[PDB]
Amino acid sequence: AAKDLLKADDIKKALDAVKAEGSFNHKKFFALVGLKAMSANDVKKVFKAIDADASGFIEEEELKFVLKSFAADGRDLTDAETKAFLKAADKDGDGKIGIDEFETLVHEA
Ligand SMILES: [Ca+2]
Ligand SMILES: [Ca+2]
Repeated sequence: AAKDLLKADDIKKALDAVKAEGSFNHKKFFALVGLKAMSANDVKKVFKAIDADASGFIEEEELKFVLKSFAADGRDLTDAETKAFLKAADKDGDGKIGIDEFETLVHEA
């Protein structure tokens, strides 16, 4: 459901930059899409979407399908690509990326 909030071309540039099988980075991808500077409000709303299960948290499984809201079958993480997002979005090593953690990494991307 984040397709209406964004763009379009912004999703075609980030995915075209990481479509490879292991070329995803979390900083270059989100940096191109535009979430880096969207508005903390519409950002907490972007995360609310990343939370595919409704646990106010981004779990590793969501990280794999993190691009489903932008494309139902858009990017499909390769596993190693998921080990990058998790090791780049989790610092406390809790296995869960809350908002401040998510809106902090997405904005600093
Ligand atoms: Ca979750
Ligand atoms: Ca965390």
